Amino acid sequence: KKFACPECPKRFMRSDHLSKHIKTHQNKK
Ligand SMILES: [Zn+2]
Repeated sequence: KKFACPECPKRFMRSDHLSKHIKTHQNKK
């Protein structure tokens, strides 16, 4: 699939890993 992180320009053909990647992207403030 055509995945794309809204926080970075990097992309991953998989979505499972995108969960851990996008997770760290956000923080609890
Ligand atoms: Zn990202």
